Amino acid sequence: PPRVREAFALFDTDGDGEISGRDLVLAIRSCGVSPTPDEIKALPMSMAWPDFEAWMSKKLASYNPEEELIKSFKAFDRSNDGTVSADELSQVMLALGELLSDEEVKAMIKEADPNGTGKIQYANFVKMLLK
Amino acid sequence: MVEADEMYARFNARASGGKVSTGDAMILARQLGLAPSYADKQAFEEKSGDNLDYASFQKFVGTSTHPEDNIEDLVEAFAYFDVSKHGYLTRKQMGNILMTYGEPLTTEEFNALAAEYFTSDQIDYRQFCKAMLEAEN
Amino acid sequence: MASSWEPLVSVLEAYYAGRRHKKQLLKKTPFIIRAQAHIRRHLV
Ligand SMILES: [Ca+2]
Ligand SMILES: [Cl-]
Repeated sequence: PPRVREAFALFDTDGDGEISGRDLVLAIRSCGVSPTPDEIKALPMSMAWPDFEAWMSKKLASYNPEEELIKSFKAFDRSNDGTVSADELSQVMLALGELLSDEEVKAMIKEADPNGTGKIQYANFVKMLLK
Repeated sequence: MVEADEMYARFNARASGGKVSTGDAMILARQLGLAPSYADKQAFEEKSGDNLDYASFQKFVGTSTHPEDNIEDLVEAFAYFDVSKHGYLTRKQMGNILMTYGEPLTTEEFNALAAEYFTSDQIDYRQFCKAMLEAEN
Repeated sequence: MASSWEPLVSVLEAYYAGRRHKKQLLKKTPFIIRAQAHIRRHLV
C-alpha cells in the first residue's frame, strides 16, 4: 500500500482517525522525513488523514527522503567507502534511541548488514527501507 | 441441512439459467446465517468463476463456516486500539476502525450498524463482539 | 569534529517502530475482517 497512507494508519494507535502529538512527528519520521524543529513547532495539535496527506504532499514536493537519509549516513561514512560501521550505528542507536528494544536494534542491524561484515552499505539499506 | 426447501427457493428466485452470481451467493449465505468474507468470494471465484449452480453454491456455503471464529480473537482485534484496555471504544473509533482496516465498511453499512447496535458513544467492544457472533448458523 | 547522530537515530527508530506496528496489526487484521463479515451478516 502507499507509504504515507499506511504510515497514518499505523501511527493512529487508538484508531480514532487522528494522530496527535509526538506520534505525528513519529509518523512523519517513519516516512524518512526529518522535520526541522520549526516545522515540528508548527505542527497542529492533531491531524486527520486529509491534514496529514496535505502536509506530506507539500513536504515531499521539496524534500527527497532517500537522498537526505543517504547524506545523513555519509556524515558518518568516515572511510568514505559508501559504508558506515554497524557497531557505531548499533551502540549509537542503543545510546540515543528511545523506542526500540535492544533485540529490535539487533534485528535492524542484521537487516542492514545481511552478510556479517560489520559494514552497512547505507545506500542499499536506505533503498531497502523506502520500498 | 438448514431448511433445505427454502434455501433452494431463495437461490432459484435469484437464479437465471439455474445459476446465481457470487454476489448473490454472498447475500444468500448471509441469510442462511453464515458470515463469508470478500476473501472467501475471491478464493472461490478463482476456482469456480462468477456464476454458481446450486451444487457449487452448496460447496461455497460449506467452505464459509469459518470454524476459527471465536470471541477472544475477535475481541483482541478491537482491544488493539484500546490504550486503556478498559474495554471501551468511541463511536468515532468504531467507525474509523471498521471503515479503514480489513474489509472496510462503506459509510452506509457502518451507519446502519451504528443505528441498530451503538447505544452510546462509549461502546463495550466485548459485548458488541458477542452480539456479532450471535445467530451464526 | 564529529556531527550528531540524533537525526539518523530518530528516523530509524520511527521507521522500525512503524514496522512493529505493521506486524502486530497484521496479527489483528484477519479478525477485523471476521468482525466485518459477521456485521454484514447481521445487516441483510
Ligand atoms: Ca488517534
Ligand atoms: Cl526528537
